[PDB]
Amino acid sequence: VLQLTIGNSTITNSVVAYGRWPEFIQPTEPDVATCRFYTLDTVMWGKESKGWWWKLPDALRDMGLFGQNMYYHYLGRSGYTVHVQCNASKFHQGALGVFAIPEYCLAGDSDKQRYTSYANANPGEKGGKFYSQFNRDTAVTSPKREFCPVDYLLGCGVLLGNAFVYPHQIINLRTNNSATIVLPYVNAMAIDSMVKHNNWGIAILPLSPLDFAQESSVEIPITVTIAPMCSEFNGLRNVTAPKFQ
Amino acid sequence: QRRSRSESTIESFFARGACVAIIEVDNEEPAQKLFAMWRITYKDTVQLRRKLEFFTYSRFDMELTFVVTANFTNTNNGHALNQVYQIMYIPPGAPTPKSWDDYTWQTSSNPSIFYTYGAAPARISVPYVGLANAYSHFYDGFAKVPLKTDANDQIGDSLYSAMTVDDFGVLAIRVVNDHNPTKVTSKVRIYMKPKHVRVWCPRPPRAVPYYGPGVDYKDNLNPLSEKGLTTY
Amino acid sequence: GLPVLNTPGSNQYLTSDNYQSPCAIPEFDVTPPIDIPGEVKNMMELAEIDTMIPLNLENTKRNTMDMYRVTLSDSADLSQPILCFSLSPASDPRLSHTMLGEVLNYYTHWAGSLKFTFLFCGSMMATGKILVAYAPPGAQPPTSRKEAMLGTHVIWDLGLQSSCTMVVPWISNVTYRQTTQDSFTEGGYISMFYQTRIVVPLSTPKSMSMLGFVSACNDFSVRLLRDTTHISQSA
Amino acid sequence: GLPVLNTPGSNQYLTSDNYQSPCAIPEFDVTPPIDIPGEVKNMMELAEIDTMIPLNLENTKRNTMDMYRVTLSDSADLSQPILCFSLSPASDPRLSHTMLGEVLNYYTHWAGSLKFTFLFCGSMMATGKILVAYAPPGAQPPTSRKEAMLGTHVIWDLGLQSSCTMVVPWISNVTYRQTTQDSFTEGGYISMFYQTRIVVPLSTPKSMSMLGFVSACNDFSVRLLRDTTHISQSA
Amino acid sequence: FCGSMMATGKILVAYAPPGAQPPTSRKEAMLGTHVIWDLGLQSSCTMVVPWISNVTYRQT
Ligand SMILES: CCCCCCCCCCCCC/C=C/[C@H](O)[C@H](N)CO
Repeated sequence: VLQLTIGNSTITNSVVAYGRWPEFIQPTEPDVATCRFYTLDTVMWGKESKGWWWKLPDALRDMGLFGQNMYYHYLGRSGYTVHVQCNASKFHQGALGVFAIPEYCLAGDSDKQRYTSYANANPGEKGGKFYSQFNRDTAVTSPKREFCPVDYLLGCGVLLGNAFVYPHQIINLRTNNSATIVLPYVNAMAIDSMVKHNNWGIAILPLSPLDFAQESSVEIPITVTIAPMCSEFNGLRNVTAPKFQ
Repeated sequence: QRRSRSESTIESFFARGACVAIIEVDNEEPAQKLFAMWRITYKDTVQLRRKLEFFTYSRFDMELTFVVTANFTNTNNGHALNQVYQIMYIPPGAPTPKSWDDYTWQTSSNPSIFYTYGAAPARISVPYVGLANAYSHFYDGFAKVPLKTDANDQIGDSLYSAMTVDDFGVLAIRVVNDHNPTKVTSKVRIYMKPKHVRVWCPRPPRAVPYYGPGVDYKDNLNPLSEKGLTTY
Repeated sequence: GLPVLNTPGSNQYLTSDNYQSPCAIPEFDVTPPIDIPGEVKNMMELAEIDTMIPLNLENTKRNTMDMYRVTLSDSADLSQPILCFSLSPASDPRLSHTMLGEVLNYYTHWAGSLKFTFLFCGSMMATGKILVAYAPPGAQPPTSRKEAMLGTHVIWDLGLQSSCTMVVPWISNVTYRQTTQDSFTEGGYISMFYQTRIVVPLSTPKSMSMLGFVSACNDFSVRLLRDTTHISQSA
Repeated sequence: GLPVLNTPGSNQYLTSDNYQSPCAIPEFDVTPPIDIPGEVKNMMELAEIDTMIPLNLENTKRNTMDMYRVTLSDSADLSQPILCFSLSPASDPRLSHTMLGEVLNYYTHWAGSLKFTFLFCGSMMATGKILVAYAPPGAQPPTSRKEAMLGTHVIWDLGLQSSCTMVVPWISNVTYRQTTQDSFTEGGYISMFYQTRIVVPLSTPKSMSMLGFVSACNDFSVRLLRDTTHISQSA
Repeated sequence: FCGSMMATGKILVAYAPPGAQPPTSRKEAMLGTHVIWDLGLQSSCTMVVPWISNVTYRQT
């Protein structure tokens, strides 16, 4: 609706998660190097798309100096401002539910429990995608150790309809083309490791299927832009180099 | 406004004692269960687990109540004198019993309860013993990160959503009495009551059967039942 | 010492009692709390949160993402209703598994006004009027617009506002209703009809989907905590 | 007499309870105390006392007097570290059996800053610089000086001062760490490197020995008393 | 933007101070100063390039 300027990045309803604005608690605080909007890779919303999911701060691990501070320091905390952009014409119809889940633990694909690997559990800016059904992994010799989120189960054994208990925003193409959620730092500790722990999960679900006129196939872009807010790090040491394979 | 919400409060919602574990302890001539070690958690049962997982973070003082029920096993006319059960709390790091008469039962610094059968169920209270500022029902992360310089993938391999292997220790339950000529089998049921409960970040309730200590789901993934669209 | 008399009930364990107990870890320095966002002080706070309704529970649509979508169209039969469901916020299949219903299924009694928010997710070039009606119990469940008209109702213009809030006020013979199917504490019915039609121009989707959300109002209250039937454990 | 209700827990013996008991020797004239030197009011007072570290635990050196001596030399490889050990003051073999570690192994949780004092026991004609580094957990354990440099560190000139105090401040995600090996409450690493070298003149020993001591600071605290695993009894 | 009123879109307009590679991709231009411009809402966008220079004056 109005100008949204952070650092050196400006974006032309916005919901504050849990009514709490990001806030600070000698932590290293880059007021400019990290407090800015980083744009994730655009995804394509089609008529056969089940959904998308990203993990924060994992999605910003390779975003400018924020990732460098995240890997160099031991433990850091950061709020976020997520902005989802999806522009469509008056003749397009659809709705996206954008949910910011605290501790968005997801279910695996194998009978073995909690067997998902770090590489698969931390996809980065590409994120992942939900599925209509639960596909059980059958590669016993070389298990994929990847999540198997289910659209209507939200990937966590709960019903999608109740996901609105989480902070949420609905992009309904007939009325609005963008959503904005301001997430504070949510954790059981005032500050925690970012490389191993993800504080937030952004799930975008097509509540209503996309459609345009009488066209058989229609696809429109969705772009996610995340701004770290009041991010502070502590425990400076040699750089961490996670094995992503 | 005259109808109140005194019973919908978080304290009232958890003010009931929920069974979290059943432990079998047998006394017989010394492959055997003369002492049973049970790891402390509410995830062995679904009801209290589901109630707690309504939220993401919690902070509560616990109250444990032990109900012991003993019975004979194929006794003809062999009988036993009233038994005393030792329930010893072993926090992470402390030595664990290897037998029912091990030195660890001395309980020099490990708290223990000696319960006499036929008496009232043994009740004690525990404060908030969390390392962090609140309990984490859901942990979206690992405890180890696999690094490029790791010699093998197993160095950094860790269970997803697992924080610590030894969360809060175990309870070791034995029968202090020596073996009677006839076997006696007892079940100790542990009932956990949260108190002074505080919760944060509400979550939708579980809709499908639990499968393990995590959010994993395996079966019965079609909860909703058939109903007509325009049928009242 | 002091003469005492053991009253009946002694040596019993009532799981709902509130008695002081010895501390197994005395002089423990508990970790102090912090101001974590999202603190919840009442369970009815969760019920007040609107959550989507599985309005459509057909055999080929339930337990999917299609169970939350109700199809509207310009070719629909304007005489027949769009959707119909009883006002049972804990036993009705469409409301039982909602967050409100989930909280209610932990209690035996409920009392308060409900709030149903219907969101139209069609094109901005689609317009129409929808009649959303609540009928208190006692009479025939409205099978026609001429009947649903007679009960409480609201007209919702799709073009102007994409969301409509139908508030169902608390009207009950009893002070509390049961969270279980009971014809004595029956709550009423909710129905939807086409007031005029859905009108769309050319090059526009002629079929659209609407979503439903249910929430509790500030007057809502529950009573007599119990065990939910939704979660079960193999023994 | 007075009606009473026996609450659950009656007739139980909790070894950690604090109840009044009858005196078996009433009216006993206990011997009065005297002002004996060395009164201890807290167990953390003992932990605050510096005690030598078994830094060297090789097969042919452990459980001897050589396990407390770390050999320094002018002929040493300046690229390799002198000594390296994890910051686990109760589970690490080099710190577990220290007085600090002994006190910790009676508790489940610990929190506070540590203090490592390294004493050089060479000739007064020997000079050199030693880099003592603490690396918080999360990254690769420093295998080189260029890496350990990046973490907390101090440079220690042997010629000027024969002892150096490396203080490891309390930096933890959790308010308390466990006294048991746990990757979630991992504390970090401590490493030592040759900043320049050890330089000695002629007629001087070219090989020397350094000693290590560990202590707790005033901010140190422990929690959840437990039984130590160090002492065992044959049953 | 001089298109139809039925056309909508977002444009990322970025200024990158000198020193690094000229942005050949959105992932790079994102890292510098930038503004997002919604065509449907506003038909004109103002990208202000602030004065950031080592020297007090630049040559023409
Ligand atoms: C004989 C004396 C018995 C002493 C028993 C002390 C046991 C201490 C356990 C306290 C907490 C256990 C249950 C609460 C923790 C929850 O599982 C959290 N959500 C952890 O994820």
